[PDB]
Amino acid sequence: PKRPTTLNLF
Amino acid sequence: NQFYSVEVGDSTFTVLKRYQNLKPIGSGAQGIVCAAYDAVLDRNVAIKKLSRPFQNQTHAKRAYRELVLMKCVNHKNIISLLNVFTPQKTLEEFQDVYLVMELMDANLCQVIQMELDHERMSYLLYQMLCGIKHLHSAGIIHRDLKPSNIVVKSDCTLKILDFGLAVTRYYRAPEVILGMGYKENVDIWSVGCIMGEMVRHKILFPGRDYIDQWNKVIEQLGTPCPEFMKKLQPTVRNYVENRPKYAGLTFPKLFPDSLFPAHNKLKASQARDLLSKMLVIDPAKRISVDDALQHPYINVWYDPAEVEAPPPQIYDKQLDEREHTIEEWKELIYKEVMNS
Ligand SMILES: Cc1csc(NC(=O)CN2C(=O)CCc3ccccc32)c1-c1ncn[nH]1
Repeated sequence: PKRPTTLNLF
Repeated sequence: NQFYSVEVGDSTFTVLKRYQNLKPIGSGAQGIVCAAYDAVLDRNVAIKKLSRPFQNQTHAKRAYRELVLMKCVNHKNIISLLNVFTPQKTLEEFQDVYLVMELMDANLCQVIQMELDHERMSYLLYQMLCGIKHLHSAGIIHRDLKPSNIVVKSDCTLKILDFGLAVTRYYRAPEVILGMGYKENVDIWSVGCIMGEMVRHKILFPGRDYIDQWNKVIEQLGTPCPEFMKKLQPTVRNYVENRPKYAGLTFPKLFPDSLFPAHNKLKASQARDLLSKMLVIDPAKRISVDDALQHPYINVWYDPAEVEAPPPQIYDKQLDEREHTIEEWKELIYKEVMNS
């Protein structure tokens, strides 16, 4: 139930 | 209250003073869109200037629908309208309409090309589905989902832009591209095109005419069942029935373990499974929004607040239906375009 908090749009 | 001008190509954007540093992030037929700083929220927003809102009756009906549709929806996975304004101060000189929306970092075109672990993949797809389901509950079937109108933030949140609808063909459902009718799970087809492409890093069904688009469908998914092909108008059928007869490549072959984070097997078979159910030519055999959300690959993320959230209004099936004069469309839109 702990979702990602980051997404590498870099 | 007070306005200023910024050029922006051949277009002039006259906007409330609180919106600053305008630069073009996209254009087309809907209208031109700039990113902008909102001084009053200290946040970046997107300003869309509607393309000739009152050129004719379809332009006008399309602008009022944009607005009445927007104010049927309120969800964390749907881009919300923040403000709308007009620089004109009276009904008879009114022409320009600006929509101000939430801004994100990027569309999914970036993300499809990278390489995601299961929680990000699964979590993006879960948010896509909560947004789609909220559209459907409001009476909105989108029909035009694809990577370019699904937008994302570097914190891994995601929103769906317009609805649908509104070159774009690759993601369109078979019932659409063969002129059958459609219901809710037409958007399910498109989620499988996005998801399948997220795993494979290329467009599932290319071409360049619908003709060639159908080819890549059958080449990969096999020819549909004979009963499905009766439902098709005599004309579409004759064509479809007389193409080469493929068995289909199957989902392990289309999407093997080699393509996924791995054990993690599990796990890839969960993703494979969902795709085997989403990418089903026949809408009557295809997974619905609900079952896709109840599916083991997505259902990890389940929150009652995000899934069961009812819309502020279910969209008026019709009026849809209903014509006005361009003077009477003006009145309805001006009414909104300063509606407090
Ligand atoms: C209306 C609207 C509301 S949010 C949004 N865009 C995004 O959220 C993501 N986004 C894009 O996708 C195009 C490239 C881009 C550059 C700078 C900032 C954002 C974006 C838009 C939009 N982007 C492109 N056309 N319209």
